[PDB]
Parts: sequence; C-alpha cells; structure tokens
Amino acid sequence: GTSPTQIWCNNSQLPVDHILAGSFETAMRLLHDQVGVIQFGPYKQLFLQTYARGRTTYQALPCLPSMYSYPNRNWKDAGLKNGVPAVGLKLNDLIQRLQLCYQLTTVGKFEEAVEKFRSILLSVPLLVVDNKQEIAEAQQLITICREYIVGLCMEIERKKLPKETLDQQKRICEMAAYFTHSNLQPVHMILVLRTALNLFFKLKNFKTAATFARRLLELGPKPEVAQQTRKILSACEKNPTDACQLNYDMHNPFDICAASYRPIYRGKPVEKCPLSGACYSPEFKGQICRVTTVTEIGKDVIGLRISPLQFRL
Amino acid sequence: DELFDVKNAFYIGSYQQCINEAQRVKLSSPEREVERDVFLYRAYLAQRKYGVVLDEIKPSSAPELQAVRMFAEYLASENQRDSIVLELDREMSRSVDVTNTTFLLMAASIYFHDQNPDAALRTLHQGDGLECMAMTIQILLKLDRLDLARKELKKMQDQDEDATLTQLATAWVNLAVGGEKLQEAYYIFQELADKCSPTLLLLNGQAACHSAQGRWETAEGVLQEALDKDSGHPETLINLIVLSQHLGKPPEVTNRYLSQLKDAHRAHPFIKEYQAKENDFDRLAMQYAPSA
Repeated sequence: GTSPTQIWCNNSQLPVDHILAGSFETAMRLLHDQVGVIQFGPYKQLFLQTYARGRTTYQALPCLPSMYSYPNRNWKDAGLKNGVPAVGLKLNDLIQRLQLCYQLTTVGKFEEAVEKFRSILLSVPLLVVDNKQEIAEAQQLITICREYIVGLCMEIERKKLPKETLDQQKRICEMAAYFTHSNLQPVHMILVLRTALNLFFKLKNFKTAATFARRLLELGPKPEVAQQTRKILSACEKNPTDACQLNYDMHNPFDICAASYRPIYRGKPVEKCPLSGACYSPEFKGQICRVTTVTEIGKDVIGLRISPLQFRL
Repeated sequence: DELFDVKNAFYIGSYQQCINEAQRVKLSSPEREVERDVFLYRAYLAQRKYGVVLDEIKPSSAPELQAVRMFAEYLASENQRDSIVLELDREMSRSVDVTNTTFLLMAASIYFHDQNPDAALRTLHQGDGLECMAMTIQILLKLDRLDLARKELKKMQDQDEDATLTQLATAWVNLAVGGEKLQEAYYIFQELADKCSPTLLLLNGQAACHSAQGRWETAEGVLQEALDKDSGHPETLINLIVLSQHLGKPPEVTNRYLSQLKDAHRAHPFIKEYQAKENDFDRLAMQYAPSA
C-alpha cells in the first residue's frame, strides 16, 4: 500500500513535514526552491534531529521486527489518505531561545550569540505555523536574527582591524557608526551608541558625536551612562565640528553589506539573501550568504512557506 | 488449555514469566511436552539468548523444536542466513507438510526478517492456527494494506474474540487505523497490563497510543517506568527520543537517548536507518553544494 511517510510527503509542501518523513531529497528541494538554501551542510544536524522524532515504535509480536507508528497532527480527521505529521517545533520555542541570544549579546559573548542567532534563523523554515499573523512573527523573527548577526559580525571585525593608520581609524569609526543603524533592542542599541560616541570623540569628529550622544540619551540608558553621555555631549558642543569627512551618512538610508560592511545607500543596487534579507553589494551575487551560511545571495525564490495558509486555490 | 498461561505470558511480552511457568508445567502428553518446549525456547529467543536455544536443541529433538532452532541460528548467525533461507526454500517447496504449525510460524518468521513478505505470507496462508492469523495480520500491516489486515482480524475475531492474541491483533489494526480507534487500542493495552502485568511490550504499546494522539505528557509515565526496568530497551529509547522533542527537553536529552540506544544495540535497524540517513544527506549536500 502507500506508506504513511509517503502520504505526508504527498500531503504537505512544508519542508519540516518532509524531513519528518525522511524524504531528505524532497525536503532539500523544497528548501532550495522556497528559500535559497544551496548549502545544506549546516542543516545536517537539524535534519537528523527532526528525522529522529518522526515516528514511534511498538512491538506487535515477539521476536519479530517492531512496528512503527506515525503520529499525525490532524490525527482525528486524517484518514489513511490525509494524514500529516505532528508538529514538534513551534514558534514560541524559537522566540524563547531568542532571549538567550540577547543575554549573550549583553555579556559580550557575540561569537556565541551569533551561533544561537543563526541556529534560530535556520530553524524558522522548519516551523508549521497556524495563523497568518504567526507567519509574520516568523518573518520578523528571522529579520531580528540577521540584524544581530550582521551587526555583531561587523563588530567583531572592527575590533580586529588595525588602529594605527588615520585611515585605519576612520574605517573603524565608520564601521562603529554603521552598527548604530542596526535595529537591535534598546539595551544593545544603547551599548553600540556608547561605543560609537567614544570613537567619534577621539576622532575629534565632535559634530557627529553630538548626534550619537543625543540619540543615546533618548534611549534612557542607566543613570551613570547618561551622566557620562551628557559630559561628553557638552564637550562636543564647545567645538561642534567634524575634523574629518567620513563615508557615513546618518540621514541617508543604509543597508549594510553583510560581507564588506560598507554602506549601500537607498536605491543603489543590492543583492539580498532570499531567506535572511541580508544585503550584499552586487559583486557578491551568486555567493553563499555569510549570515545564513546556507543560502545563495542572488537566488530568486518562491519564499518561505511555513503554513498551508500560504497555498491558495 | 493447560499451556494457556505459558503461551499467554509469551505473547504479552513477559518472557521470563513464560520461562518460569513453562518449567513448572508438567508434560501430561508427548504432544503438550513438545508445545511447552517450543514456547520455552521461543521465550529464550525473545530474551536473545540464542546460545541457549542452539545448544539445548539438538538434532534428536522434535521437528517443532528443530524449526525453532532454525530460527535461532538465523538470528544468531548473520553469515548462515543465506544458506538457511536457501534450505528453507528447498524444504518449503520440496515438502508439503502443513500440519506442523510451529514450522510454518518459524519459517514465516525467517522470511519476514529476510524481508520476503510474500514468502512468509505464503507460508502463513497454509497454517490454520490462530497465531498464524495474528502473524498474518501483522505482516499485512507492515505492508500497509490495512484493508487486508481488517479481513484477517475479523477472521480471527469470529474464532476467538476474547483471546489475548486476538485482542493484541485488534490493537495493532487499531493503531494503524488512526482516529478514534487509537483510544480503543490504548485500552486494550492498558487492560492487558493491568490484568497480566505491565510488560515492556505493553508499556510501549500504551505509550504509542498516547503519542499517536496529542497526549505526549501522558506518555511520559509509561516510558519512564519502562526505562526504569530496562535501559537499552530499543522501543523505549526510540520513543523517548521522540517524546523528548515534543516535551521540549533539551536537545542533549534526545541525543543522549540516541547514543544510549547505540550502546545497547549497535546493530538495531533504527540505528542503521539513522546512519543511512546521514549518508544520503552528505550525498545530497554534495549534489547541491557549489563546485570548487
């Protein structure tokens, strides 16, 4: 007859369903078309893990091979024909993990934070989502992950680059400033602003520093920080002026190149990761996304398909 | 039936109980004595004490025992298997004897492992016994032809509704059916455990029923109890891995059970499949991966 796993495959477009089924090739294809995922290698743990949960086992008779049971999320209604695998991974689970990521960011554990963030980001396509808004949250969740990943990754590099040349220093300040734009939560956003302010201050680009200081204050950082910020801000006011011109436009909209960590203003051509939304300069197109690590930058895709609602007829 | 307790203990899954009782029972008949020995060894096979069966059953033993021993060697020696099947094929073709039911069951069992469902089913077709019917249904379920399975079940159902063997069979069909049926399967497993005794087999069956339905949490107790009795029990560990993920246990937990399974039985087909999946995944990765 037809195996239950096969039934699941026939029944659902969702990639997780196929993984549960054990149909890797099918699942990979779906991930490849719907999302960009060219490089499956980072996926392997997720697949096996997901795969393991798919079916239960019980023994009909002794000394014979054990039987397998396939749980269905719609067990009641599903007949033999319309079964679909039980869930097992949910949006809330992913959201919960996010806090741990936040914690690591605050501590300065950025490298570890990236891993947790990326782990969640990759996991999003696995989900089966019940309602339309819930789908939006998933997309939003992914966005948050890339934002941190690119931002944190940019930060790690900035620290690495050499301080010695003036040009080198200008580069650092620029990158620090770029971080400012990243959409993080206020606790983190404040932290980055704090950093940028100092770099700009030493740079003697006081005018720009003043703007950062004001933005920081609005956030409402702890009192000690706020006081310090006010102190710096007043100093900046004495000589509001930027000594050097930097390749940074606070006002102009940006898009940080995930690879280059260079600004891409407004309209200027950009290539984006189908999955993450990470942005890259056109040169990168066709390459593996640094943020996602699985995806192809240039790839055009159907789009994430977490819920059956997405399919319409 | 004098043997009733011994056999019943066997089907439920409490092998040791079967063995103990088998010894206590008195022969009272050359026929019965043979049946008793058959179950006694069958129990040892369940236990995986192959050596016991191979050593004790000797050529002089009754043909029924010989069949059991045949199965034992098949399980025990991987190398021997092709040779055994070949001989089995020869014996099956070159010899009519239907009467030996034990032979049919053992032979069918070998075919089943051989993954020659047709042959096993073919053999079972000849056998009249109630057990033969139960085995037949099980094979049909694996075949995923529930419909055929249902027919056999009723067939046995007419003969003996109350028999535990029949009840187990119904539960199986039941579990396959899905839906409201699942609850029915759950009760039968529960009732058996209550009456006879919770066996690892029975506990997992109950767990499977609960898991089929959403009730992951309810499943926890049965698996937990089963695990306590026997770590390394294949069905239990597998169920635990599945259960753990639904519960939201830490990923390490799922991994731990999986590793534990490997320790208990490196060979276990679940493990092999897992490995197989890993292999093709790597294979697939190369397919998608960019060239360099």
